[PDB]
Amino acid sequence: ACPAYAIYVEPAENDPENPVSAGERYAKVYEINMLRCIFCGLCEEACPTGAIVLGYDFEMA
Amino acid sequence: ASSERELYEAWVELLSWMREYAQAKGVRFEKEADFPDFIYRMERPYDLPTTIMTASLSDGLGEPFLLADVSPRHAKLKRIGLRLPRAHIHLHAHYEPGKGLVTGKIPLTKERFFALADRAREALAFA
Amino acid sequence: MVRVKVNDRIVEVPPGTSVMDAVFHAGYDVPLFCSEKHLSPIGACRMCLVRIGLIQWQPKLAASCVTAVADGMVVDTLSDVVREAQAGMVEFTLLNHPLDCPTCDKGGACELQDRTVEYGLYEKPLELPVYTRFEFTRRHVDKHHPLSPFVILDRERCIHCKRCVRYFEEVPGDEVLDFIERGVHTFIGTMDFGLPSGFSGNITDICPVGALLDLTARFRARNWEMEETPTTCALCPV
Amino acid sequence: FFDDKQDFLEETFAKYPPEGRRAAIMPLLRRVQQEEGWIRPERIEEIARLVGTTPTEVMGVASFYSYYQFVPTGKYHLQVCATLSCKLAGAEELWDYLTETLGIGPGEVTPDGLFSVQKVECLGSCHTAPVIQVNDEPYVECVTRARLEALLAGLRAGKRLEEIELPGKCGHHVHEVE
Amino acid sequence: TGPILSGLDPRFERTLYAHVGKEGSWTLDYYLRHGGYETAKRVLKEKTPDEVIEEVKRSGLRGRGGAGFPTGLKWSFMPKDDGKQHYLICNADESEPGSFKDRYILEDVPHLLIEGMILAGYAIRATVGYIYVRGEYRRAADRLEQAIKEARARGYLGKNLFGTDFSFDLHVHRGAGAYICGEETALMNSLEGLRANPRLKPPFPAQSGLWGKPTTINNVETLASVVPIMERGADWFAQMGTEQSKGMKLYQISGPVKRPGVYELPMGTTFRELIYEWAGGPLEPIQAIIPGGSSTPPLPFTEEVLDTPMSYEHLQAKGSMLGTGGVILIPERVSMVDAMWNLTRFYAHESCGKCTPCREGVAGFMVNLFAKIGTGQGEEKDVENLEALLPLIEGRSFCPLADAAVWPVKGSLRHFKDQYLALAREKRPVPRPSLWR
Ligand SMILES: Cc1cc2nc3c(=O)[nH]c(=O)nc-3n(C[C@H](O)[C@H](O)[C@H](O)COP(=O)(O)O)c2cc1C
Ligand code: SF4
Ligand code: SF4
Ligand code: SF4
Ligand code: SF4
Ligand code: FES
Ligand code: FES
Repeated sequence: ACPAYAIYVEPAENDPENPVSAGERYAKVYEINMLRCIFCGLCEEACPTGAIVLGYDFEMA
Repeated sequence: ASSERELYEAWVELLSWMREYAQAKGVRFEKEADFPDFIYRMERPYDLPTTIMTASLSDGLGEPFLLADVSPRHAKLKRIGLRLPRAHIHLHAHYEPGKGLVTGKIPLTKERFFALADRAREALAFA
Repeated sequence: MVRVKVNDRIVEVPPGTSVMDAVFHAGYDVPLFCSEKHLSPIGACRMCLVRIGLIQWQPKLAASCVTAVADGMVVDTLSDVVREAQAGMVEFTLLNHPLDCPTCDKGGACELQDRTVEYGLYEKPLELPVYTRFEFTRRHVDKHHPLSPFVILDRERCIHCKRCVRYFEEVPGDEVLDFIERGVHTFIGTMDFGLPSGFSGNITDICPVGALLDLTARFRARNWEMEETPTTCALCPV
Repeated sequence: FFDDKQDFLEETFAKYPPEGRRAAIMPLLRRVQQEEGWIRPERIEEIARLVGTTPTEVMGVASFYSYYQFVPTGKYHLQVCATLSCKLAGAEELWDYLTETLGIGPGEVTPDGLFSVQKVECLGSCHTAPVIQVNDEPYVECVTRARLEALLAGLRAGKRLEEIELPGKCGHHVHEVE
Repeated sequence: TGPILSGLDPRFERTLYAHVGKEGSWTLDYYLRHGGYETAKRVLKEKTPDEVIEEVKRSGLRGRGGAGFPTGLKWSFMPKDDGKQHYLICNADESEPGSFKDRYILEDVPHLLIEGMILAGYAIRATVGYIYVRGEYRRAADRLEQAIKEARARGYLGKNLFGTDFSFDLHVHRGAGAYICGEETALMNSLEGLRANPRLKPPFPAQSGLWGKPTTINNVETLASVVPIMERGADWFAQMGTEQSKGMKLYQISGPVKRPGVYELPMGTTFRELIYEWAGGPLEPIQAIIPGGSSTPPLPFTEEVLDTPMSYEHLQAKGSMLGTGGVILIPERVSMVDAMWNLTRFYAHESCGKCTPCREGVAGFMVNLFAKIGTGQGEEKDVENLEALLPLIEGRSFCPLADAAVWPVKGSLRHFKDQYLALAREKRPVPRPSLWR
């Protein structure tokens, strides 16, 4: 969805004993590049389980 | 009806059994799916006690010999089903309040179930 | 060469070619799930329904992947009855399809998925929007089931085209998949293990839903993200 | 299985044109079905080998029909009709009583191992509704609490239904009231 | 009497039964000792294939299954000798509900049938016939296997016949039930030992079919009726009923009717005549009648309904058709929902899964509507839904099973709607049937 190509998600296959995600598939790598990003919020709306949800911290630098 | 609550509690029962029989014989337990109405919940509050919509007991070869599915929240004829594959045997548990989990009118109990499992297992399994 | 008119445009079409192709040739279009290239039609998925004229229409909608072509034929794929019947079929197929798009590794490249968005138009100016009219429990069976070191098999997903079975019977000549029970209960399964054949794997591309997937590439990226590089296989002299 | 039974093979293979080999699956199965009371994998793998076809095909064919079985049966495989006519003569209620007496429903076996139960759809003898079929032995026409309990009491006492009789009257091809 | 021969009158003579109920009539020698097998001898030594076609095409015979296709035309498609085989398949898996005419034909007077297949065989130059007998009919399957050995031993069903040069044989192939296997194309697969699903329709078996070689399928009645035709002339046949509605038919009945069974009545007869004169009136007044088969859709119990003929040309126009003549009477004690509930839980069971519309649609969507209505968890919404579902199913199947499953529920919402709307809208379950003895 993104217009900055700022969210890279490498998927991975869920452990059956210690699942770190409720579904059968998870995100072993989830990276987000802030210095690229524009802060649209199309990501959150596109995410169907609403996992990525924009914050309130903003004092980043 | 409040049948809902008993139905889900009965679904816990089926699960409970599946772990014991499974570990007893060395035949596998496996979660198949988890509810859409859990995965995709994210602001509607969750209330149910398990997350598992479908689950199975598998043999040494790796094919299932018993499938076990509950109906989720949405349903209009809410039931729990069993199915032996290849055999064309399909069992429908309804709930009748207080009576129990019944297949029609016969109570489904643990002992009943163990026998059902064994007749499945012994017949269908290759391993 | 035989003179066909689809809607309002004409096509030449060498004699005895399925209507479906003459449709696609003319630039109008129909959905279709059961008939892949280089495989016989056994018109079964009931999607490729048109209405046909020869002027007089017909009392029943012919499946264009099946019937031959003839003189001055009209084939209609815009009409109120056509779209309506398609809307129907989309919905019907989807009746037992379990929800999994985001984790379905068939991704943005799923014939069911896309067909739905292409054709499934009910009636909804200023009304409520409508979605699935089913409201009873779905089928549930096993899934994520390895058939072989190279092919994982869901059994929930499938839409019961014949493509994979059909292929195995016609083309490598070895049968290793065939339908099991009947009615709604039916499901594809095996009774030979490992899928022996040097040609087992092709069905993976052939399945037009995400039921049949490539185990070597199970969960290693979503379908679209890949850069798709045409090249030639050199591990043999073919 | 058919290793001892080789006349039976010649017998069923002979009936067809040689190029129509696949036909044999129905009879070959049907022999296994009557005589051991429910097919087993080995049988199907052999049947497959014999007719020169992969197991999976033979599995698909075998698994289609209504009659064939694949689990532990009892001694008396009880086949109750559930279609329209039969409903109108109270076949519904029969299945309620039957099942609740015996203690088991579909695809299960009785603790003695003399009774499996299974539904079936229109058996085509609507006029003398209801009916049951036990194993493959002719139709027990009519069922009434008596007629039933007599059938039961005989089976329970070590006699089939072909060798005992029941009260009532059920006609040849006309019969009376309902 | 006379050329419009309807009802019981002195000039109509029974022939399809007159031996059933009298046990010990399945001997070759019992049959023979009635003067039987003359008629086979006659056709074989006299007439050509063309003539035994041409005669029947006039006779008024027409399909006697759950189909009506004038049988002359059905033989007309035969290639009439090229060097290719031909096979005649007697479809004795009539297992559509409410129907049981065929059962006894097989059981008590087999040698009649067999003679009919010798006659038919000769006409279309076919040399082998399969009789696909319903699997659960055990009695019939014994008696047929038995009959065929007898007849073959004494050599009228042999590898050369008479002073002639026609030769014919039969094989029994005991089925395994399963309604859908009855369909004419399904049968050819079923018999061939593949999984049973219908074939496409641009080849007709006549023009190419079973193992490449052209096949013909005919129904048990159709075949039995060949003997009277060939015996006594086409004229003797033509008298029975109105024209295009010739011949007699083995009507059957059930429900709470006083004397149900098979009543061999001429065609064009009224229901009134059957239910009263013959079957001794009802036992409870009727809610609806499903006239013939289970395919056809119910008709309310009406005076104008009772008085309509039984044919393929008067029931046609009344928004029904005639199945197998197996009428069912539905009493008004029970609920129409509960009737159709049972009917469409049957149809759903017996689908083949090949089509989407009927796999998923009927056996998964539609049926559950019924459940919903008839458990009192129903609503007006569900009948509104159902209504709209019907044009989406009828068209779109690949074989005619679906259309037989929709019509009853189609017809039934026009006439009995009220009850459906009742039980749903009011959240009221069906009452139970109260008629188990
Ligand atoms: C869905 C379907 C099911 C059928 N089932 C039967 C059957 O069980 N028995 C039968 O004799 N004919 C059945 N038929 C019709 C026959 O295949 C065949 O068309 C017809 O019997 C030929 O006419 P005749 O049998 O009156 O000569 C069926 C047809 C369809 C479309
Ligand atoms: S807000 Fe999200 S969608 Fe938008 S640029 Fe940022 S990472 Fe992308
Ligand atoms: S798994 Fe795919 S190819 Fe096979 S029948 Fe199913 S939808 Fe078709
Ligand atoms: S197969 Fe297709 S329609 Fe089904 S869950 Fe996968 S992406 Fe979705
Ligand atoms: S209409 Fe039904 S029973 Fe007939 S071919 Fe289609 S799925 Fe099969
Ligand atoms: S592509 Fe035509 S019915 Fe499937
Ligand atoms: S409904 Fe039971 S034998 Fe026909």
